[PDB]
Amino acid sequence: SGFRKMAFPSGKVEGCMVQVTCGTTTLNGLWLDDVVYCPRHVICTSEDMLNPNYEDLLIRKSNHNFLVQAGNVQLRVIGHSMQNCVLKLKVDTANPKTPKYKFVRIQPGQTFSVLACYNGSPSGVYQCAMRPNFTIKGSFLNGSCGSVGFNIDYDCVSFCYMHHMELPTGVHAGTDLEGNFYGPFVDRQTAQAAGTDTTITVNVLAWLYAAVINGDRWFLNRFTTTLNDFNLVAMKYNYEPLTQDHVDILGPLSAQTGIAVLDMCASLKELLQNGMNGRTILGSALLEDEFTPFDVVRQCSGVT
Amino acid sequence: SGFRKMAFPSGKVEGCMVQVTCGTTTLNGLWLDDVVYCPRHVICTSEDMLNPNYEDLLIRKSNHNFLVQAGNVQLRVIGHSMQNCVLKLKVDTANPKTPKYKFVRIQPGQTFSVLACYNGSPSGVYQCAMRPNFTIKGSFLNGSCGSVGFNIDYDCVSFCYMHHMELPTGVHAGTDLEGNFYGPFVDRQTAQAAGTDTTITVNVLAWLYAAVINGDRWFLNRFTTTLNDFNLVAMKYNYEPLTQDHVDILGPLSAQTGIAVLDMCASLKELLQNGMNGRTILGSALLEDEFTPFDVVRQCSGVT
Ligand SMILES: NS(=O)(=O)c1ccc(Br)cc1
Ligand SMILES: NS(=O)(=O)c1ccc(Br)cc1
Repeated sequence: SGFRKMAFPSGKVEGCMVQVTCGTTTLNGLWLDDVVYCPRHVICTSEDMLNPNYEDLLIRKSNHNFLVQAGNVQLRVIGHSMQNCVLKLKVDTANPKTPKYKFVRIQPGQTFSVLACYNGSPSGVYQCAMRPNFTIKGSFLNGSCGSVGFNIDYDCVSFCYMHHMELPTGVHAGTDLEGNFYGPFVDRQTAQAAGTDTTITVNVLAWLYAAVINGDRWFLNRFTTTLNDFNLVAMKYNYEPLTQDHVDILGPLSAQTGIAVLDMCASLKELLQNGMNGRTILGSALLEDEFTPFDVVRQCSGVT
Repeated sequence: SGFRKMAFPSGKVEGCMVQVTCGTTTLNGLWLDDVVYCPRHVICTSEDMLNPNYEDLLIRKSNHNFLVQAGNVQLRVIGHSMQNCVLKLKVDTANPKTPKYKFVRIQPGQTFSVLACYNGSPSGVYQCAMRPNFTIKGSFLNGSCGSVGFNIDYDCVSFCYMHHMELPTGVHAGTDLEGNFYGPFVDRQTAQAAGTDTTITVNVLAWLYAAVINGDRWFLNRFTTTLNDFNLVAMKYNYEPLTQDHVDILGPLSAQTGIAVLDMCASLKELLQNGMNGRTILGSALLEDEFTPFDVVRQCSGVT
């Protein structure tokens, strides 16, 4: 029993973190096989950051301009290319600790673990979601760029995020491991505003199920609703629309608890309209939206 | 910027987790040098759990009755002893991945990372505090016993907790790595009630400082207070008393923010009396008490 915001064990990813230096800039790289992945803005002077032309800045860089350090040993760079907003540095040595891995582009609402690193050294691990506005709310200081987000399926690390930048509002933006930004963000020191940070409805419902499973039942009401009726209230409260695909994903939690998805929707509806009234659910005074249905099943069943 | 509930990277501890089996019971063990540490209740039939005499149950066990598996290789048990509520199994092989480590008994309010494991396999990592009633609010299913709590000081893992049991209220109790329970709990399937789960005042203040540092300033008020005046309000709200030792520990956050500790106390005083009024601090609708002053400094400076 009990329900915690829980990150994947970080060991497999710790074994992949290196320090990348280009001139005076140091950030983090991901070493998989004989490639080190890092944000391309490693090549920028903070002067360059204001309006960088990366192709032109890259002409001025050779393999030997990229200093890659793994623990306290230097890796030989024998090649470099730009793929979208990431640099791929070919090194002469395959990472001996390379796990089984995939690169995956996640959807908004998908959760992942971040191993926050500085100088290629892991400092902490926390759980995030891709926000509906394709930002994440991370914890990232200067030097943290190249820190990665991931999921683990048993022994396969799916890398879904690389940290690139902080918006002036102090929310975070980054790429998949093919270097494509989540959302409309660019690696340029220019004012970029995030859209509406809506609540991930399917994630709230999953967490309401997690609450019932852990004995927090006070919010269970005597009502049901429909997707359309629920969605009208959702829209008004800046909740994401719930689709039948969401209802299907919630099926196993529905089955385990004997609470129909639309009944739990009607409970959430009343929580939005009535508020918490100073009560808590799983030790929270607001509705948590950074657990997926899969996260709740995983934690409430004990997958390793 | 941003502020997250952040666990230590778990890699160093992942390399220490083994499966321990005694008869039909499987739980987790910690393998450091040539010793495997596990909860002594590994020797109990759930029948035994109701009123176990561990010395008497242990007479019936030999070295060969303890099955220790690390990955999918069996370790040879060449010795076993009971120290308080843990078994120490001497094995013929020093753990090659043994990190630098200490065993430490933490104080209430101290935070730590838990690597939740099942069958010696890590499933997740989360951040906990030792509650003032010497319980923790964890996430632990059957098979999770022997899961450990830890802090990392650079390359030295301080092990502070081993998971033993769930109280009927679904909060958690365990030992240090010398097998001494935190609080008055015993490894017996008998009704045990926790005392008052008070709020860790010094931890709330640290997190209020973390909030100011990250631009959440709305709760900063025009008042100050004294330790005695603050403590009267604290007592009424089931907050732990604040001592000068707490004020001293908050000094560096005081210095960084230019907010005197007693001023921040007066802000917290108003938050207790006035409540949040539907506002959030660092994305929370209640006052967070599972960050220590040291945690806030570490995250707000970027220690690795
Ligand atoms: N925090 S900011 O000045 O908006 C900024 C945006 C993008 C980059 Br890449 C670097 C800095
Ligand atoms: N959950 S309980 O029945 O109170 C319990 C207490 C202690 C042990 Br050790 C096992 C079970």
